[PDB]
Amino acid sequence: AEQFAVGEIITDMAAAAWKVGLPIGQGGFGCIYLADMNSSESVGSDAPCVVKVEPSDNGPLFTELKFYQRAAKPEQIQKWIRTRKLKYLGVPKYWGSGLHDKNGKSYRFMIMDRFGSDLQKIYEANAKRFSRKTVLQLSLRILDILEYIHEHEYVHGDIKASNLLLNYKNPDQVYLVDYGLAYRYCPEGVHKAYAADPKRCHDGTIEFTSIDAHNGVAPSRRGDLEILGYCMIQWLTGHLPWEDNLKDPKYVRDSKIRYRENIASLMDKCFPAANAPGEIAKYMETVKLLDYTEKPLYENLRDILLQGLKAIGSKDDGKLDL
Ligand SMILES: C#CCN1C(=O)[C@@H](C)N(CCC(C)C)c2nc(Nc3cc(F)c(O)c(F)c3)ncc21
Repeated sequence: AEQFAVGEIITDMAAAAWKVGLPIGQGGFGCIYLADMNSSESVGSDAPCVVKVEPSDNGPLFTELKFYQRAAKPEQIQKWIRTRKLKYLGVPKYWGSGLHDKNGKSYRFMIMDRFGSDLQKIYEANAKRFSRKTVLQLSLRILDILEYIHEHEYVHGDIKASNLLLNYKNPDQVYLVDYGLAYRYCPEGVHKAYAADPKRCHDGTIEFTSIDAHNGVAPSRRGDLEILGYCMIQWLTGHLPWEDNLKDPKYVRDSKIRYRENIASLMDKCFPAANAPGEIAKYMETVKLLDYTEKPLYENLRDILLQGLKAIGSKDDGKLDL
């Protein structure tokens, strides 16, 4: 059911005018089309925006829109980039939203930045390996993103390569996308208790998700950091220990619990020899020390990863090396 007439002009709630182009990536990512500001030109394949459109009763698009309106306004993002002295911040820019009726059904739409490739495609094209340099540079920037969203009351719960996209015009800038299943863990500064939330039915991506999520509790900050830990190992080695049993969540949980209790055994399992990168172990030990409601020391985590860069004769020069 086509939601748009190709080339139509749509007006968001702030009265800004946009033009709709063709769907992205051969329709493999659902109802997301290229978009640009209204003009006499039609929308090309190098369009700088996309429009996401879903039925108005779609829960995830509403959640995602509230995240962007609350936490990702220009002033908030630019103020943070300035005050933290960052090169950039990988939270996608939200441009506008509205309601669109068609054929007697009601839809919601959101205009966002258009990106280049996801990291999963690049990872697979590299025979499922990223270099130590790449993984550390990706993870430093993801720590910047997580600190930002955490400080604005949200956790992501689903960090992975397919949710990490490159700036269309700059392959050294990575962005974390998909807030449809994001969770507001700290509304108005009050942390959610350590329990299930009936409103939330999402457990994340089984191979990467947190022990908290496996235990049926709502995601919190430590969980996001834990997810990133599992990603780092997957990216460095091509594997995780529990990957042959992902249809059995009890098995996945059991194995994560055991490897959290004995991080040296995780390093032995995942890396050759006594050839584990020490920063990965230290990262995981530091995350292990976090209580459910505890604020992470994000700078201490970044410093741990920076020691990895010094160990390989490099520095944080922002080069992803993809
Ligand atoms: C053309 C092109 C490249 N290209 C893709 O091949 C896939 C990987 N995707 C979909 C990812 C979704 C499924 C997360 C993209 N997405 C965007 N922009 C975007 C920004 C956001 F902030 C969103 O929330 C959002 F849905 C989409 N821009 C380019 C892409």
